[PDB]
Amino acid sequence: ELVASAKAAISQASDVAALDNVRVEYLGKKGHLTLQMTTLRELPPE
Repeated sequence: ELVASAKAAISQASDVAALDNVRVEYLGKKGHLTLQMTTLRELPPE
């Protein structure tokens, strides 16, 4: 969940990539994984 649901919408979007628009999914997905890494300000510090 989420950890793999975001990667499921990432690799599937990079499957039907006609031209070299792999860089465009590189933008939104690595932006999602750079933004959903901001949730590391919670959780136990252990």
